[PDB]
Amino acid sequence: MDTEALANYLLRQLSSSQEYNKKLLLACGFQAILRKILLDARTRATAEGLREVYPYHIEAATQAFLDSQ
Amino acid sequence: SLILDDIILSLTKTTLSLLYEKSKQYGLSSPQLQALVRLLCETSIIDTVTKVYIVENCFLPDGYLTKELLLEIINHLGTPTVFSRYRIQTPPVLQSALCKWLVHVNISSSIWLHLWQFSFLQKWITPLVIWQATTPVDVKPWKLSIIKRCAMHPGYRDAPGSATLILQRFQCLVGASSQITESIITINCNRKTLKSHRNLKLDAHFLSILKRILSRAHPANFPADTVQNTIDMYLSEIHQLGADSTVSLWDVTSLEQLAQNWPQLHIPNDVDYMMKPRKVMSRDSLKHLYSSIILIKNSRDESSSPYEWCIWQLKRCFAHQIETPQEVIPIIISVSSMDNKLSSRIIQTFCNLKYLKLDELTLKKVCGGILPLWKPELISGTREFFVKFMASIFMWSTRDGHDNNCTFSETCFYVLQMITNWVLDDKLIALGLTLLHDMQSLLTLDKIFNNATSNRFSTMAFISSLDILTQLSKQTKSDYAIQYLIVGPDIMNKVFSSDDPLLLSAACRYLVATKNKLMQYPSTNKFVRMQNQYIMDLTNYLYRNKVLSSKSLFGVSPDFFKQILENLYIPTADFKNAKFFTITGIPALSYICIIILRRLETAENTKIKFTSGIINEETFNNFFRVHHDEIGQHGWIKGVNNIHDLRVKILMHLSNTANPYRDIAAFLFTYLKSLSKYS
Amino acid sequence: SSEKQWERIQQLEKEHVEVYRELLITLDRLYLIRKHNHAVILSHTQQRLLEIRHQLQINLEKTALLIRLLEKPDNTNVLFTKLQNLLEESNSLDYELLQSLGAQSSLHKQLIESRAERDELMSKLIELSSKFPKPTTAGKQVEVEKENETIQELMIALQIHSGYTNISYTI
Amino acid sequence: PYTWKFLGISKQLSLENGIAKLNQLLNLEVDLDIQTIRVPSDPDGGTAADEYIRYEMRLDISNLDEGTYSKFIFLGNSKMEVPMFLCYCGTDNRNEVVLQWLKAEYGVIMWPIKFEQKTMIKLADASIVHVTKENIEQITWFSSKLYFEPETQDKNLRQFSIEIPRESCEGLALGYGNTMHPYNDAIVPYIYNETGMAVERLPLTSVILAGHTKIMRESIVTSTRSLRNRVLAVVLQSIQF
Amino acid sequence: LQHQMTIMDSHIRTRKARNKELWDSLADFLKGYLVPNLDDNDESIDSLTNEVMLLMKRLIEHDLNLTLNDFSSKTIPIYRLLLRANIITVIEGSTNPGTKYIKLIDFNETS
DNA sequence: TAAGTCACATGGTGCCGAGGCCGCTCA
DNA sequence: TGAGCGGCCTCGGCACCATGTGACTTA
Repeated sequence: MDTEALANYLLRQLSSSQEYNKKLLLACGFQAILRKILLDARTRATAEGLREVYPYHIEAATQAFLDSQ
Repeated sequence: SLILDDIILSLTKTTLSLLYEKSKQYGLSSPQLQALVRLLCETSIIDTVTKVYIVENCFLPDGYLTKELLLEIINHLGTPTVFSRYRIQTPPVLQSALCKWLVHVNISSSIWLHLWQFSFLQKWITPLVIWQATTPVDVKPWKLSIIKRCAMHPGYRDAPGSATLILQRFQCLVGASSQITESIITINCNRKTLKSHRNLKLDAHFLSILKRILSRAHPANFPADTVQNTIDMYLSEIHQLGADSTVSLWDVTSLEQLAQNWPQLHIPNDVDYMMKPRKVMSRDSLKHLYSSIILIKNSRDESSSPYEWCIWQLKRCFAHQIETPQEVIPIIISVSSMDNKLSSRIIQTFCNLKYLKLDELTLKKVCGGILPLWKPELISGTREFFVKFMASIFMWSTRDGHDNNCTFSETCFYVLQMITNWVLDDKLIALGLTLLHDMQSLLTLDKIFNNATSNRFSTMAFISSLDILTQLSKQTKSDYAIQYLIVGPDIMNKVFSSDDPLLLSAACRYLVATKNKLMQYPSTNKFVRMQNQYIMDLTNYLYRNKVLSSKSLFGVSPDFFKQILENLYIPTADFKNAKFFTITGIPALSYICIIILRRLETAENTKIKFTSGIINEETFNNFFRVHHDEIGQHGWIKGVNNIHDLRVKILMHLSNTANPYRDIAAFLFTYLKSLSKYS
Repeated sequence: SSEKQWERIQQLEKEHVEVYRELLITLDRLYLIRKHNHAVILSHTQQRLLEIRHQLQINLEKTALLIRLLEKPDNTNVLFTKLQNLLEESNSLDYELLQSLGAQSSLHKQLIESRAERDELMSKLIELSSKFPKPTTAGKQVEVEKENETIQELMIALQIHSGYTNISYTI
Repeated sequence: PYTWKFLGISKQLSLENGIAKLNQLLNLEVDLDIQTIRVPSDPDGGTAADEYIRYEMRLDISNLDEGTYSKFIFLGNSKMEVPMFLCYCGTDNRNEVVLQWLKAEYGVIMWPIKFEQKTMIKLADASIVHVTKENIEQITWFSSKLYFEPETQDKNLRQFSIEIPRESCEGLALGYGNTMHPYNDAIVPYIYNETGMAVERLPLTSVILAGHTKIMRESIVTSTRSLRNRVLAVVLQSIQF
Repeated sequence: LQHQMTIMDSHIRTRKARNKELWDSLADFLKGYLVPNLDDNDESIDSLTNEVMLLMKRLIEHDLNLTLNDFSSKTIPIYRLLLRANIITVIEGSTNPGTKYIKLIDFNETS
């Protein structure tokens, strides 16, 4: 499932070429949010020592992220 | 054809159909393919479904694909970027279909690898970069870094499985470029997507269309079978991916290379690779000639590397060390069938009882691959060694109690072929003929070759020996001794008593040949009367029916032969002493004459069929008695009135060019004054 | 169950012919010893004639009750049909034996001539290989070759990724 | 978990000379070690011509795992039909470069080694006898597990294992008597007497010694960092002609 | 071999030639296609091309002082083209954060 | 400092339901 | 040519023993 499929998801959520580029940049930003959140989740899991992450880890990470945003 | 590029220049509906049918009949040339793809890519007035129909149905090459066609195609596979906006974007489905058509048919490897970063091309670029990587030096850590970076990159679909396939091919290819299996571990571990990627379909209807077009194309340039084999091996390379002043011999790629640097050629000590086994010239392109090149560069002696390799890989086969003792056995056979020193060394070190005990199948194969070509270096001592070897293998076969074991007979056939090779040369012919006599003595012993426990292997070896004797007797220019064509009476009467029709035919052939040789010899010698005894006994047993009146038959007086007939009950005692001592009374030739009689009845469309299942005088008389008025006018074989005429008419049909029993008919037509006119 | 009957009669007839052959051999050597005292060292030329009289007695008996069963075709006994099956499988493969033997003999002649040609070629090439003469900084060379490789690969990357419309093999 | 791949060598190659060429080719110094071991020290296993030559080639860079610790072990005896075999652990890509250099320098013929059933039993016998610094041999008992994968029609019996605990194995050995080959003399005859299975005839894929090693038909993987002398010797008699 | 015996009875130059050919082919490519398609520096292609050859020469020689500072605004599309090739390492300097040290990946290693 | 006991955290073999593609397969 | 059942088989979740190492104690 490519990034263009996520752009299709976003356009069907909101419903030419320049708006396609805008939505593609939006999909890239969404992937950046997910990657940063998962990186914070691993950082906190390694801080606690657990090999995997858990829902409370990533909930705390995303609350700390949205606190700054 | 000119219609194809005429339509191409016209395009610069009817034209499309004409191009399709002329491609399906002739196929385009490489400049024609260049012009067609150049016209198709640059314009966009042509429909895209017709574009993919063209690239899947019209592009049909005739010969080599030139480099200029690939360069022109590569110009069209690019994309508009910030440094190139004037050129229009080629449709991605057209690019993917063109790459798929490329699948259907050091710089260029990097060209195709840098085009692999395109997302839509990845489903067909991967076989090209697999097939380009043929040498370990082709791969490099920068290629691995780019492949891993694009593989683990998001936004792609086919990149994980296909790039895992690329990395698997690289791991199977180089065995270097420090370990990359953990990089494979970092990429997907599903074994499903690359499982579907490792087998690829090429639209076998289009493959058959190109097959027939290319078969219509150039003689001795892409024949159909080699094209199918090349396509099959290119697909199997994808399929089995689951598991400076002097020049080295590896880097030599063409026959032109060996000339100017033969005194500057360095042969390596990498014997296992160059002896264990493509349109590109590489190290494996000239792998066939490496074994001979070593023995030319280093003068022939029993210390060279191919000799040691053949000896070691044959000892591994004998000791059951190799898993598959059928991949290197043809290699050893091909190397050592020639090169007399190696074959003689193998014969001296392996043709004995000890290695026969270890594995008789591999010994049988190496006897088939070495013995028929061997010519000895030392004449003395070869005969005694071969008698010892044949005696050892004969005891080994006969102690088992199983008469199905045919290794002794098969190796005997091989050494008779060696004797054929020996007697083809005028020198050392006495050794070969004496060895032939020893083999005839071993073949006729009643341990394998009996009248109850049959062995057609021994009969085949015997008739092979008789064929070689007949072919030897026709050579006038060789002054061999007269005593080496007889085999003694004890073999000849025994094989006359044997009930094998092919063997009796071979014996008659041997008699015909040895009499035609013996006619210029004096009429009264030690062996002329021996041949006379042979022919009189065989004619009396075959046609005369006068066995009881003779002095002896096959060295046995007819009183015992009559006493066997006594106490031997026959249902009808009309003609008992002459019923079954003839051509129709021989055990090997009884039903054969009935088959011949039935075929003669069928050929003449006779309404009367010989109902009795035996041809004898009593049955013949009863058959004429039951249908006398029908026989008298018409409805049976013409020109026959008695049993002797029936036998002559049978002998006519055995002399035709349809049976392997020519020689018995010629024997009866030769040494019988009554039958001398039927020759 | 008929296949069991045919298999059974097959090993019975195998043991039958084996025991009859060895019985005939033992009977004849018993006659030889009983006429003599201990003469058992008979030569090969006499043992062979013993084998010959054994062979002619065997095939004479085979023909003798071949006369008994094939003279009048009853076409009802299954032994009769067994005889035609045995005969039609015996005489079927006779021509293919000699055909394969002749073809493989022609193959052997091809082996002989190919070996002679290769012996001549090896002799000539050993004679020529003894007439050739014997076989006889780089710090910046490897560096400039590495520079050449890097420059040409960068040239390939710049030609492809920029959309330049003339890709060619530039040395 | 260090898998040892075994390859035989057609010639007795001497490694104390020419290894500087390998050092120059690999741009790193290797730690070649020379030893002269005498493995069948028992009187019933032979008392003459028992000496072997043991080479321990080691691509030494760092010591964290087998990615930088792909060892090479060579064993040799000049009084044999086949004079040398090698076994190497790890998964580094430099190992096949070492094998290619060994071929192209010494002109040797190298083939992979496959173990038979009796060879695997003898290897399990060899891998418990441990040599001590006091020059004594100690049998360390391990709970073995013979593991079979038979091929039957319709895949009726895919696999079956025979687990033998440690104390039962030493009880069988003491029941047989004072012997130095416990598996071939006590364990396997007991299995044959009890269950009717001749494990030297059945398809035996691995015998697993719990915590020490688990040898297979084509590889030997050991928890211990090295391979003892008895296993190397039994492999050397395994490939003889 | 008979022919070679009859003939015989009676290198660095192409390496440097190919090096100079690659140099002049790169020069012609950059002075005719890439910079004119960039159409920057008020159509004064050679003035920008001198800096482009300086950066390429530093990249080929593997200069350790290469970074994002010496790349001008006109060379930003050229650097983006180089980055799209995936043939360069983009690593931020530990001593100077924010300065991305840039060098090509090794095209000659046989590890 | 060599050896031992300990819980601990990761490695690993075996097992099975879900589901997918394959593998002919037959009308 | 086209739908179609069945062995395969791998994903992966679970279950359990197996295992190597640091912390701590004993001598």
